[PDB]
Amino acid sequence: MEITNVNEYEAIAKQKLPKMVYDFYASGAEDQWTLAENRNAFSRILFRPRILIDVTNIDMTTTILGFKISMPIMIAPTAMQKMAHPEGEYATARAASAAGTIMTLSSWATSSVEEVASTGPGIRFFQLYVYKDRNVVAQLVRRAERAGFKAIALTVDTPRLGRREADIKNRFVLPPFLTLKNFEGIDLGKGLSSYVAGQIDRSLSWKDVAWLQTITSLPILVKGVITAEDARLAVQHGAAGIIVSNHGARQLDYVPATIMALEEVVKAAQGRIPVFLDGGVRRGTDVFKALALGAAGVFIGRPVVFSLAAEGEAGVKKVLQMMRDEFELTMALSGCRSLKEISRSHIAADWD
Amino acid sequence: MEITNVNEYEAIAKQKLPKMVYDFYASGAEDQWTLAENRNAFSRILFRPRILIDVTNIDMTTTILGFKISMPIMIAPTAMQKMAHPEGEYATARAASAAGTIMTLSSWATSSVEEVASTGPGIRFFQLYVYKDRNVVAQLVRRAERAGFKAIALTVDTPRLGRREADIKNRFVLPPFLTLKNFEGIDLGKGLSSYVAGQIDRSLSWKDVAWLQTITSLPILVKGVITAEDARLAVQHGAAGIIVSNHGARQLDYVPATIMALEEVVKAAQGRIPVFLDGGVRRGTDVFKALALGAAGVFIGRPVVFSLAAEGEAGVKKVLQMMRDEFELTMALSGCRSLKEISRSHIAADWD
Amino acid sequence: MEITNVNEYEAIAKQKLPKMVYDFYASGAEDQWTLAENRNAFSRILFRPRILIDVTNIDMTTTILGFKISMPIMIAPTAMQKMAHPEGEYATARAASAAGTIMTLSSWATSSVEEVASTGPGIRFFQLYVYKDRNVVAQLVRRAERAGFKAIALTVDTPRLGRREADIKNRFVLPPFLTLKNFEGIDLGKGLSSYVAGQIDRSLSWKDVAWLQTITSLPILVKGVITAEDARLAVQHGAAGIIVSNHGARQLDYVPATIMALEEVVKAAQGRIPVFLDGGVRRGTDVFKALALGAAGVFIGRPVVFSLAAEGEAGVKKVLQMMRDEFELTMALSGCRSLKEISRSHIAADWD
Amino acid sequence: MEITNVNEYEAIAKQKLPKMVYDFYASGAEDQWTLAENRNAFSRILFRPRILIDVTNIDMTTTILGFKISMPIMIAPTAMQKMAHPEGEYATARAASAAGTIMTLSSWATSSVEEVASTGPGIRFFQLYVYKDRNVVAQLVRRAERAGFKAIALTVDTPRLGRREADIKNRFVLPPFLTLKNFEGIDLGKGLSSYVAGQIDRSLSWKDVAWLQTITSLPILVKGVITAEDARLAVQHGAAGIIVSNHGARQLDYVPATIMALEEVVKAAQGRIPVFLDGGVRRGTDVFKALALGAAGVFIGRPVVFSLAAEGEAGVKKVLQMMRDEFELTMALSGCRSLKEISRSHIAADWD
Ligand SMILES: Cc1cc2nc3c(=O)[nH]c(=O)nc-3n(C[C@H](O)[C@H](O)[C@H](O)COP(=O)(O)O)c2cc1C
Ligand SMILES: Cc1cc2nc3c(=O)[nH]c(=O)nc-3n(C[C@H](O)[C@H](O)[C@H](O)COP(=O)(O)O)c2cc1C
Ligand SMILES: Cc1cc2nc3c(=O)[nH]c(=O)nc-3n(C[C@H](O)[C@H](O)[C@H](O)COP(=O)(O)O)c2cc1C
Ligand SMILES: Cc1cc2nc3c(=O)[nH]c(=O)nc-3n(C[C@H](O)[C@H](O)[C@H](O)COP(=O)(O)O)c2cc1C
Repeated sequence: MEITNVNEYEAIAKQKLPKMVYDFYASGAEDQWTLAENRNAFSRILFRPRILIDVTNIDMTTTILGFKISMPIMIAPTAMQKMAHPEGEYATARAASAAGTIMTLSSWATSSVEEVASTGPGIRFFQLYVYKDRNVVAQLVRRAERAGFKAIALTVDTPRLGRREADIKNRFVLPPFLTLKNFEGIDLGKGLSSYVAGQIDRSLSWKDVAWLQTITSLPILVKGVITAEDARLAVQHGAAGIIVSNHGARQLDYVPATIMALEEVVKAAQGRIPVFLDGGVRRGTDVFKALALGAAGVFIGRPVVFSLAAEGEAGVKKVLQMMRDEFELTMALSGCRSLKEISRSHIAADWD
Repeated sequence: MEITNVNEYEAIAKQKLPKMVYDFYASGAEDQWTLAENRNAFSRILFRPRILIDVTNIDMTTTILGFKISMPIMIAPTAMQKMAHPEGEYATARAASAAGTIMTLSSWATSSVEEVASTGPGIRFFQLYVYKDRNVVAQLVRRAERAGFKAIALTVDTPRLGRREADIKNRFVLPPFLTLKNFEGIDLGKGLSSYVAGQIDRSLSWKDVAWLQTITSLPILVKGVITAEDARLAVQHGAAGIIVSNHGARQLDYVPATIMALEEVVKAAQGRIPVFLDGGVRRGTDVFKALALGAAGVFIGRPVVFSLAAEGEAGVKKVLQMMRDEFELTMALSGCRSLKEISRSHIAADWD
Repeated sequence: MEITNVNEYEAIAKQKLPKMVYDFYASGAEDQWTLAENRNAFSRILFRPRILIDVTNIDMTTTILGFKISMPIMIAPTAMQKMAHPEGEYATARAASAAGTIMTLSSWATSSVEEVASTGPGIRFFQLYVYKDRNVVAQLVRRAERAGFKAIALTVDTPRLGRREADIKNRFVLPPFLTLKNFEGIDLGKGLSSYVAGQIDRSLSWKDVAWLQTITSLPILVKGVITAEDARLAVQHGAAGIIVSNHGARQLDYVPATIMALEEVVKAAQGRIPVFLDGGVRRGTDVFKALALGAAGVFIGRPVVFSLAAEGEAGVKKVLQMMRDEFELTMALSGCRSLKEISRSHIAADWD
Repeated sequence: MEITNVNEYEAIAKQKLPKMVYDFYASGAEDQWTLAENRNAFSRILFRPRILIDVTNIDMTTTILGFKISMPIMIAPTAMQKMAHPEGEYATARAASAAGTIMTLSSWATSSVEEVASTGPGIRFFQLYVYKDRNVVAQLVRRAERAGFKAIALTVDTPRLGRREADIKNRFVLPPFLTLKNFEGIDLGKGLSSYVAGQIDRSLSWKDVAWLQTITSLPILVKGVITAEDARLAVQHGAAGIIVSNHGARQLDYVPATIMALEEVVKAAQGRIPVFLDGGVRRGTDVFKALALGAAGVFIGRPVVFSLAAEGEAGVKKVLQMMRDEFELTMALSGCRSLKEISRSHIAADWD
C-alpha cells in the first residue's frame, strides 16, 4: 500500500504544480541532452561485489569538513522552493536536521538566512552568488556568520546562466505575492525578483576568489567543475571541498555527466582536498558509485523538491530515509562495513 | 497449431496468476536494469560455425559432480511455486526426473524435503539458507541426507535480500492457506511465512563455510558470484562447482550479467573445479554460449515457473524438451558432435 | 506517381500472400536477431568519396567464373516462389536473362530444371542439396548438364535446417495442388513435399566434397560460410567462388552479418578464388560496400520474391534496374569509373 | 509567449508548404541515414569548460577571406526558396546584410544575380554549377563580377545528383509560374526548369579547376569534401577556404557527418587555407564544436528556409539572432573571450 521509488514523486508533484513551477524545477539547457545523461550515466558503471562476509552492522556515517553529516547524502541549493509549498527552504532545514545532514540553500531563496535559521539546531550551507558591486555580497557572505552556514558553496558555473527552454514561452511569472526573502529587495540608494535578475558579475575570477578569502573562512567550495584544469587550479588557490557539477544540467548542455566527468576531477586534485558531486544522484545504488570514484559525499537536487511540493516535511523525510535506507543494501551486498571499504577498487565502469 | 517460443509462456502464465504471484516471479531489484541485460546480454556474443561435417549424432549428455544429468540444462531454486499451481516443487522433481536432469529447490519451498522426495527416483539439489542460530540449519543440511540431494547450493549472495519494487506496494500476502512446508514452522521453544522472514544470518562467511564442511560433504557450491576475487577464494576454501549468479537479478542490480561476468569467473579458477551459471538462459542458442565461455552446465529459473503455473507437468516438460530440442540445432550447425568440441575457441564476443 | 524504394515492395507483397507464404519468405531463426543485423549492418560502414573526376561513363560489367554477368548483382536460390505467383523460378530466369545476370534456383524449386530452362538463353546456377543416398543427387547434379547451370551452389550450411518460428504454429501447408517439380516425386522402388522433407544427409563433408568433384566440374561453390577456418579450408579443397552466407538468417541466428563477417572470409583466402556474399543486400549503396570488402559480385534473395509475387516479370525487372540504377550513383559519387577502382581502400567501417 | 527553438520552425513551416515544397527542403538520399547523423552527430562531442573567468565581453566577430562577416555563422545556397515565400533569395541577402554575414545563393536560384543584388550593400557568395558546354558557365562566373560575390562556392559533390526519394513519387512539379531566374532560360541557338535539369558536366575535374582560375579569382572554394585525399589535393591546386559537406545529406548517404568527418579534413590541410563546414549546424552549442575542430566559420542550410517560408524577413532574422544569441552562452560558459581562445584543445569527442 505504501509506494516506494525515489522519483515516482517527480510525476505526482508534476500534477501538483502550475506549469511554470514544474518546468522551473524540471528543465535543462535547450536540448536537455545531459538531463537523461544524468541518470543513464551511472548505468555505465557495472557493480563488483565481494561475498560471504559479516554485514550485521554498516556505516553511512560521515565527516565532511570536520562535520559528521549523519549520512553521506546531502542537499543541493534549489531556487525558490517556497513556490512549491510555501514553507520550502524553511522545512528543508528542519527535515535535514532531523535527518542529521546538510540543508544547502542558494541566494535565490524564498526564505532568508535570517528567516530559515529559526528552524533551529542542525548543519547547513549557503550558496554564494557574487554580484556586480560586492558591497551587498560582502554583507551576505558575512550574514551566514556565527549563525553557522559552515561553508559557502560559491557557484563558479553561473555567470551568464543556462538557456532552459520552457521558461521563456510560458514566461516565468515570479508569483506576485511570493518573494525571494534572501535579499528580498536591496538597491544602492537613490526591488525584488529582477533585482536578483538585476545583479551578478559575469567576470568572477580566481582573483575575486582571492578577496572572498579575506572576508571569511567558512570553507569556500568550488561549485561547477567537470575538468581537472580548474581542479588542480582549485588546490593551487586555497580551499577544500569541491562541488563538481553541471548545475542540474541547467547551465550548459552536452557537458559530461557529473559521475562520468568525475574520475578526472578527483584523480586530478589528489589528497589535497575531498570532492562532492551534486547531480544525477537519485538512489543509493548510484550514490554508491560516486563514492567509489572518489567523491567522499554527495548532494541532492530535484528529488528533494518533488517531495516538499508533494507531501510537506514528510516529503523530503522519505527522500532521505528512502535514500539512506537504500545505501544499506548497496554497501551490504557489495561487501563493505562502511565507507572505508568502498572505493573504485571495488567495481567496473563502461568507458573502462 | 502447437506454439513454440520458450517464454511465449511468461505472458500467458502472466494472465494466470494474481498480481502478487506474477510480480513475485517477475521482479528484479528496484530499477531492474539487469533484467533485460540478462537476455540482451548473450546477444553481444556472435556465433562462429565450422562446416561440412558429420552431424548424424550429437551429445548433450553430461556428468556434473560425477552425475550424468541427462542433458546440460538444470533447474534453479525458485521460491514458492506451489502458489503458482498447488503442486509446484513436487511436480518439478518428477518432471526433471522424467527429463533426466536436476530439480533444484530452495529452503523458501512450499513442499518440504520430506514431502517432495516421495515423487521418486531422480537427481536433485537443495539450496541452503543459513540462519541466525545454526541448530535449525544444521538439521536441515543433514535432512537432505542419504535421501539424496547430492550437493547443497549454498547461496552466498543473499544476506540482506534485494529490493524488488513491486512487492511492497501490492504488499505480498503470503497466501493464508498455502505454506512453506520446508520449515513450515520452527521457533526455538518458549510460526511460518515470517519465521522464514524471521530467520537468516547477515554475517555468513568463509569461516561458516568452514563449519558447514564438518557437518556434511554433499558438494558445497558457491551461489552468487560475478567476480574472480571470490572465485580463486572458492578453490582456496575447498569445494567444487560454482553457481555464478545475480539472483535472477533479484538481489542487486547493475551487477554484470552472468554470461558477461563469466569469463573472469571461469578463467580465474582454472581446472580446479567447474562452473555453472544460473541466470538469463532461456534458449539453447544462448545456452550454448555459457558452455562456450567455460561453464560446463547451466541451471534455469523463471522459464521453469511460467510453465507449471501455465500447464501442469507438461508445462515444464516442454521447457525442457523445447530447451533440449534447441541445443541439437545449435551444436549441430556450429559443427560439434558433443560438448567436447565446444569451447570459446569456437566463437566471437562483442566486448572482445 | 511511380514509387521507388527497393523493399517498399516487402509490405505490399505482404498483403498479397497468405500468412504462410509471407512468413515462409519473411522468417529468420527463432529470435531473428540477425534479420535486422542483415540491414543495419551495412550502416556501420561509413562511405569515403574522392572528388572532381570524370563520370560520363561507369562500369557495372562483370566476369565471375569467366562469365560476364551483365552487372555485379546476382539472384539467390529461394524455395518455392511459384506459390508466390504460379510462374516463379520460371519468370525469374527470363527476367534475369533480359537483365543479363544469373538466376540461381535451389533444389527446393517449384519448376524443375527440365521445366525452367525452356525459358531460353541466359546464365543461371542451381543449388545442390545432397541427400541420404546419393543416387538421386548424382543424377540431379548431372541434370544441369550441357543444358548449362555453369556452377553448382553447394549449400554447406543446411544439414539440420534453421528453426524459423512462424512456420510451426501457422503449420506450413505445402499448397496441395502446387508441387516441387525439381524432384516432384522420387523414392527408391518398392512422394513429393515431404520426400524433400524426406531426404538430405546431415553428415555432408569435405570428403563428399571430394566425390562431387569426380561427378562433375561445374565450379562447386561454398554456400554457408562466416569464418576463415572453412575459407582457407575451401582453397585447400579445390574450388572457386564462395557464397558467404547466413541462409537469409534462416539457418542460424546470432551468427554475424554477411558483410560484417566478410573481411575475415575474403582476407583469409587471398587471390586463390573470389568471394560472393548473398545476404542483407537490398540497395546498390550497400551493395557497393560488399564489393569494397573484397566480394567481387553479390547475390539477392527476398527482394527478388516480393517482386514476382507483387507484379509479374516487371516485379523483379525493377528489383534489378532499380538495383542496377542505384550502383551508378554510388560508383559515380565516390569517384570510380568501374569496379576496378573500388576496394576497401576507398572507405571506413565502424568496427574499425 | 514568444517561442524559441531553432527548428521548432521546421514543423510549422512544414504545414505552410505544399508536400513537394517541404519534401524538396526536407529530403536526404534514399534511406536518409545521415539526416539524423547530421544532428545526433555533434552529440558525440562532449563539452569541456574552464571557469572563474571574465565574460563581460565576448567576440563572434570574424574575418573569413579578408572579410569581417559580422559573426561566424554563414548561409548555405539552397535551391528555389522563392517557392517557399515569393521573395526568397531576395530577402535573404537583405536579412544577412542587416545581420552582417554572407548570404550564399546557388545557380539553382529563383532570383537571378542581376535580380537579388538590387537588395543593396552587404557580403554574399554564389555557388558555381559547371555545365556541359562552358560558355554559359564562363559568363555566369564572370556575372558575379565587380558586383561582388567575393568567392565562388564551386560544388565538387554534385555531378550526378543524390537520390532523395520523396520527389519522384510526389513528382516535383517545378511551379509553372515561378522560375529559376538565375539562368531562367538559355539554350545555344537554333527553356527553364529542365534547362537547368538540362545542363551540367559529370566530368568536372582538377583540370577544369585549372581553367576556372584563368577566368577569375573570386576565391574558389571546395564544396563537397569529407576526406583528406581531396583536402591536401585542395592546397596542391591553388585555393583557400573549403566548404566540407555532404550536400545537406542530399547527394550521398552513409557518408560521414560533416563534424565527424572534419578532424581528418582540417588536420590534413594545415595552415595552408581555412575550412568551413556547412551541414548539420542548427544551434551555437553545436556550432561551437565545428569551430573547436578547426573550421574557422560555418554556413547554414535548411534552418534558413523554414524561416522565410515561415515569417518573411523576420523569419531568418531570428534564425540569425537566435543563432548568434546562442554563441554568447556557449563561448561565455566554456571560458572564452572570443574565437581566439576556442579550439579542440578545449573539449572531448566520443570517437576519441
Ligand atoms: C530549481 C533549481 C534552481 C537552481 N538554482 C541553483 C543556484 O541558484 N545555484 C547553484 O549553484 N545551483 C542551483 N541548482 C542546482 C543545484 O544546486 C544542484 O546542482 C542540482 O539541482 C543537482 O542535480 P539533481 O537535481 O539531478 O540532483 C538549481 C537547480 C534547480 C532544480
Ligand atoms: C521467485 C524466485 C525466488 C527466488 N529465490 C531464490 C532463493 O531462495 N535463493 C537462491 O539462491 N535463488 C533464488 N532465485 C533465483 C534462482 O535460484 C535463479 O538464480 C534464477 O531464477 C535464474 O534466473 P532466470 O530466472 O533468468 O533463469 C529466486 C528466483 C525467483 C524467480
Ligand atoms: C524462402 C527461402 C528459402 C530459402 N531456401 C534456400 C535453400 O534451399 N538453400 C540455400 O542455400 N538458400 C536458400 N535461401 C536463402 C538464399 O539462397 C539466400 O542466401 C537469401 O535469401 C539472401 O538473403 P536476402 O533475402 O536478405 O537477400 C532461402 C531463402 C528464402 C527467402
Ligand atoms: C533545397 C536544397 C537545395 C540544395 N541545393 C544545393 C545546390 O544547388 N548546390 C550546393 O552545393 N548545395 C545545395 N544545398 C545544400 C546546401 O548548400 C547546404 O550544404 C545544406 O543545406 C546545409 O545543411 P543543413 O540544411 O543541415 O544546414 C541544397 C540544400 C537544400 C535544402
